[PDB]
Amino acid sequence: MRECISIHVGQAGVQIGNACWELYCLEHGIQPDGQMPSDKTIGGGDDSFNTFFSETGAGKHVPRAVFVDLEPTVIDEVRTGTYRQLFHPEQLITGKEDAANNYARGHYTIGKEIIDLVLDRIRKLADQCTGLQGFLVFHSFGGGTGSGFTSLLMERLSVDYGKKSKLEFSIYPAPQVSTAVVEPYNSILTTHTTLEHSDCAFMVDNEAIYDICRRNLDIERPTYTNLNRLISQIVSSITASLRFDGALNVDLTEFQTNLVPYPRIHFPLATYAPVISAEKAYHEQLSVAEITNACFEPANQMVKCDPRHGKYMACCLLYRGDVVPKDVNAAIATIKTKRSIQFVDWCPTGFKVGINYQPPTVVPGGDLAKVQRAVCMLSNTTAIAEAWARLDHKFDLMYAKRAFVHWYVGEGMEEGEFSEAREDMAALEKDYEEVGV
Amino acid sequence: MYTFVVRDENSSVYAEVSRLLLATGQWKRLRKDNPRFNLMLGERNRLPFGRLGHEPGLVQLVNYYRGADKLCRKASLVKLIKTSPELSESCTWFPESYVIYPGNVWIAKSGILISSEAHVIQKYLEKPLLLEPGHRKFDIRSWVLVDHLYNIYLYREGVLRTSSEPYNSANFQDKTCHLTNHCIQKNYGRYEEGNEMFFEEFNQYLMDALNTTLENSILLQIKHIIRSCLMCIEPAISTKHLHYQSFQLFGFDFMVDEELKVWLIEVNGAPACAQKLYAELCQGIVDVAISSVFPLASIFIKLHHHHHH
Amino acid sequence: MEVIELNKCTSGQSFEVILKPPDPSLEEIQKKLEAAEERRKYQEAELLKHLAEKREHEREVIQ
Amino acid sequence: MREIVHIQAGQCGNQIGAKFWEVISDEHGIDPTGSYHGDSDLQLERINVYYNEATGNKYVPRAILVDLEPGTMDSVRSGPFGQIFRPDNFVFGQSGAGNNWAKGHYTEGAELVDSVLDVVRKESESCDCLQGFQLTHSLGGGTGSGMGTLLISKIREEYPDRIMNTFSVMPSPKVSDTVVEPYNATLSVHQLVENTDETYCIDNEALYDICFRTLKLTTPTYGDLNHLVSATMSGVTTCLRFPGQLNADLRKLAVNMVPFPRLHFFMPGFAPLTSQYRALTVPELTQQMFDSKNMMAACDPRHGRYLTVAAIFRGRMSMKEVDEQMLNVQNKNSSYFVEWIPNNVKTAVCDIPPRGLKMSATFIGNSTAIQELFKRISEQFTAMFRRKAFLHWYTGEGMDEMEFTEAESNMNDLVSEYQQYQDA
Ligand SMILES: CC(C)(C)c1nc[nH]c1/C=c1\[nH]c(=O)/c(=C/c2cccc(C(=O)c3ccc(F)cc3)c2)[nH]c1=O
Ligand SMILES: Nc1nc2c(ncn2[C@@H]2O[C@H](COP(=O)(O)OP(=O)(O)OP(=O)(O)O)[C@@H](O)[C@H]2O)c(=O)[nH]1
Ligand SMILES: Nc1ncnc2c1ncn2[C@@H]1O[C@H](COP(=O)(O)OP(=O)(O)CP(=O)(O)O)[C@@H](O)[C@H]1O
Ligand SMILES: Nc1nc2c(ncn2[C@@H]2O[C@H](COP(=O)(O)OP(=O)(O)O)[C@@H](O)[C@H]2O)c(=O)[nH]1
Ligand SMILES: [Ca+2]
Ligand SMILES: [Ca+2]
Ligand SMILES: [Mg+2]
Ligand SMILES: [Mg+2]
Repeated sequence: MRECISIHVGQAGVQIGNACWELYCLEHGIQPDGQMPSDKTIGGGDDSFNTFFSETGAGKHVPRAVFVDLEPTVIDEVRTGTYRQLFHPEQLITGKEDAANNYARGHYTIGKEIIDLVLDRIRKLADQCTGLQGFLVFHSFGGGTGSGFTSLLMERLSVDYGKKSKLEFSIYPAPQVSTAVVEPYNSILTTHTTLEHSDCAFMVDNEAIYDICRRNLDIERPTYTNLNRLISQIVSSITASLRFDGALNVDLTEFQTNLVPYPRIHFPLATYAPVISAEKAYHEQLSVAEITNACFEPANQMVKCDPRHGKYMACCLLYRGDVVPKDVNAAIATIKTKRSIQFVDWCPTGFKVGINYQPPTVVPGGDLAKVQRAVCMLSNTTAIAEAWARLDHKFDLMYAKRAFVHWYVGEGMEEGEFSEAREDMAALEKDYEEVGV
Repeated sequence: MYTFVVRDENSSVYAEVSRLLLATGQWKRLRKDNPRFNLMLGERNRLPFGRLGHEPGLVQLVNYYRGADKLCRKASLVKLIKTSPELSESCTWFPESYVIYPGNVWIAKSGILISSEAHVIQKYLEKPLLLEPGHRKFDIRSWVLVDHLYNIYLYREGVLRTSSEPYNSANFQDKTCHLTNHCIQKNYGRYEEGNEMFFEEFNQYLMDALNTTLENSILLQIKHIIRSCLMCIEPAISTKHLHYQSFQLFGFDFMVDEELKVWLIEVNGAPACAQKLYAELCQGIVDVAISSVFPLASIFIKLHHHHHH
Repeated sequence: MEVIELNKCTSGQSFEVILKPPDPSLEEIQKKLEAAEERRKYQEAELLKHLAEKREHEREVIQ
Repeated sequence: MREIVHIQAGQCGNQIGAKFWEVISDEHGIDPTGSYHGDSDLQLERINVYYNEATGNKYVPRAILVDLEPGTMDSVRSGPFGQIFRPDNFVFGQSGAGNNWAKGHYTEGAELVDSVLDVVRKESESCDCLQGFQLTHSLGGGTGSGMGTLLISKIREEYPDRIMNTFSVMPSPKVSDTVVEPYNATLSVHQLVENTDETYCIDNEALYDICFRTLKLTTPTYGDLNHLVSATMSGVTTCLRFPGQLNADLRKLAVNMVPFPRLHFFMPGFAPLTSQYRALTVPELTQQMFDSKNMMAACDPRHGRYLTVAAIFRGRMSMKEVDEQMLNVQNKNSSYFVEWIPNNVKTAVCDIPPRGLKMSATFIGNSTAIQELFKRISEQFTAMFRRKAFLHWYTGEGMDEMEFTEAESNMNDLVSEYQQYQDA
């Protein structure tokens, strides 16, 4: 096997880390203290789960995780929480003063005085690896630490670890759960500087997760805890092939090969069905056909957009539960003739299916019901550029007036970096249109 | 108090819809680039469909169906009909057309060329139905409203855009007898006002001259073509379950031949109404398309047919 | 519709179904991190230069 | 970033500043002698923001009390919560400042300023992470106006990276001690444009009208004006003094409220206005806090446009209903919110209500209509200044007519700058 280091930057990154590592623990049967009874090789191993967990002599299973935040209060809840014994204190790095929703403060000002420490703590985990694959980076587009410090990390990770792959789990800003007004700036700035350093990135629009939590879980006003537990299900689905026995998406390089032919266009859409409420008394369990068919409904996507007005370069159906190949092929046969699934000319019109017989694990006292079978479709569709267009339009309105810009410039950043970053995004929108129209 | 924005100043149809909405006291117009609207009366080219349905606490509606251009451009319409199973190459109501990039009479179009020597190249209807007295060609325009639910509403009033010149088989270069467009004519208004024969008169002519009705001889075929065309594209363009909603007014252009067979010529995405009918159609657009989605404090005929087989 | 490269195991299986065929250096980063710190320190200097002039005007009024 | 250092300067500054520590000490369960007698752990969870911990588990406000005469500071110490303040932080001169900016800024206050900064340094030293400073003062008198702005300029020199926020009471002929207030206010406004990150424009005109028209008090005292002020001071400090999953400090809030550095003068507001039995519904709070009648700065928000708005709702209510109502006023009055700052109205809810009210709402508006306030003081200034009237009081303390001409021009520039974004 080959090891994977997960990095959680900023509030959003950290709290999404918590949810994932909680879920990974329940999936592999690892307990809060870190013992795993079903693991028989005590002290080490090269099993599939060892890609994400290291081992000690006492029998503890320790996440290959680094938590980074420019203020302590969120990572303090990890130090005092249910999974406090799980982590070594050196993995949990905190500063004193945050980035105040300012890219420039996170990247340049406060970024500089902590970047060398963080890479050192990352190097302490890489040296425990017999053969490092690379990194899973969790952060928000909207925050100053999430946007700013993440892009500085990704720049350095390319220098220190040039042979390794880097995957992103990005939270794209939604006004309905954000109190920051300057997120459009932060999101474009970090997307510009992270683009050449990120091999494959999974965007999650907080708008889509929020409305899924309203519509499908019957939750009136979804909290971050409601959103994060749902996100971490999608994340787990995506990373299950790295952690379990299988032949699809077995390493980080294969995510790029299967999903990303055109390197700049490395933003695959995630769709996920079924999301069903635990409070629901009567639920008729959904079939392979029904949940595969749900992967092409916009209301289940991680980013709201219309795949019909766009083209695919790659599709991947990752199933969890009672599913067999012929049910999947029969579902795909039905769906091809009903729905509008147009591929690009140079790509084969096809699906890479991955099935794991273990059904999705649900967090005790959570919002999600137990299900017989579920699926996460990962499709590289040009329709996701809809999200860039929205972000770029918001950017253009504010930036035309130079609104808020002085805060960025006052932290050492040059005004030219704004229009420089917007021009990359202007090209990115153009790249998507060439491919998809 | 709902809100709308107007992003098409040329649109003679939605100027009247804008006026009718304002003259109620329950619809305020906003600026062209304000995001906080309920209704977008949008531009023809490059309408930003990606920015719709992302403003929290606002149900958003637009007056264009995205992807409906695949019915309305001539090149795409020909490619749609040949490739879709439910229309097919052997389509009885569409003239034989071919695509080449920039009785054996054809017509070229996208500067219109009608010859045998020589965009799309379409089979020209050599023996059309000719009105009398006049011995002259026409085309029929039918207005079609598809709402947010995909109810296909045909407007009861259509119009025959007539040629005023006698039709000539030998003389092709003379455009005024072959091409029946309103701009190309303006004998402009010899037989009827502005070369526009409405449905009441055209029914009566068919009764007197042919012993049949508009409803039977022609309109049954029009309803079948409209319904077949839109239900074909329903999976591609429908806004059911979608985060924003769409309607659209289409204009269907038809040709009736000597043996009373109806042929589809063109579908139009941004059609204009005839001068008399604006007031009724635009009130119909408000009642059915807008007021169904946004309720305040029948002129159409619904096209539905579920034959079991 | 062809079902290729079917691989099975005890915890799952995978396959493919085809419907139809067809970086700056460590020098430059640490350089431009510091270039922003020069603009940060020049801007704070311009402020303490401006505030120093206020201090001498304060002395001039009382004198 | 947790600790805030509070400074109150002058008669007005010390009066409203005393009321602030009265209101929040009640909210945090701290008695007149400094001991805790609450019930919720939420009352002590972020008590370090405004209080230092002392021996015997006593809580002492991180508060410095400044004045150029003893009078008002003797009244603070005698008053209900006066015993809680650290005696070393009472810093005072003897001769007063006779409602004279020059005395405050250049002569009398210059003699006292350095000993105030020694107490600031003493408080700032034993602060784990100082987030910034907050100041209470009037701009109409001498001490709070002249010395308060002098302190603000000195604090910025020694702490250039910390946030400086002020509650600045604006003078009005309706509540007027002296004819020279416009002079003192104009000189002070130029200081705040340069040296503060946020300034809450409490207009005594507005507080009077709210007491007269919308509360039916015929003869309103300063206590009736200060009652309205303290309700707002509590409201704007709620999200720092409690949780509730809000991860924001003074800088983070400043970054989201101030799109242009000079335009940081806010229009405060409160619902319901008091001097009750029936608790307000969420729709009423929303309509009242956006209503011109409830504005603490006498401007008509319809005469400008909102750059940003912040609203913090207190009490046990539906967050769904808050979202709905806040979205209702924006989408039904979208002309008055600038289209070129998307999603510029942000909201928070706190479960703990203030004393007396079952649910309230505090309004923080950065509107371009605040130019009306600065135009009004500019008109009063020029009425006197064109005849150099009452200038001898200022030239006697060393000032030149040039400094007035500069300050006149600096505030008229601010007005022009607000007009630029109102038409854009
Ligand atoms: C998401 C949400 C709604 C929370 C939000 N999103 C953007 N903003 C907000 C809200 C606030 N934003 C602020 O900038 C703010 C400023 C603040 C804080 C503390 C003190 C003082 C202050 O000047 C003071 C008070 C008493 C005193 F004696 C002297 C001075 C100002 N308070 C807020 O509640
Ligand atoms: N889904 C999700 N989104 C979050 C969470 N926490 C914050 N966000 C979103 O992230 C954006 C704000 O960024 P944060 O991650 O809070 O900021 P940060 O990275 O801590 O950076 P600074 O606050 O600038 O130090 C907003 O869009 C929030 O809605 C979370 O736990 N889950
Ligand atoms: N195959 C055919 N046989 C006979 N007449 C035809 C024809 N194709 C086109 N025409 C005639 O040419 C005229 C105009 O051509 P067409 O309808 O293709 O484009 P157009 O753009 O002018 C219609 P509109 O402007 O209303 O959308 C029609 O009114 C019709 O009478
Ligand atoms: N709202 C309010 N305004 C006050 C109070 N005391 C004084 N003022 C106003 O402040 C100005 C006078 O300044 P003052 O603070 O008395 O002078 P200082 O002691 O020299 O700073 C006038 O405009 C008064 O209207 C008060 O307690 N409340
Ligand atoms: Ca092992
Ligand atoms: Ca003296
Ligand atoms: Mg943060
Ligand atoms: Mg006084």
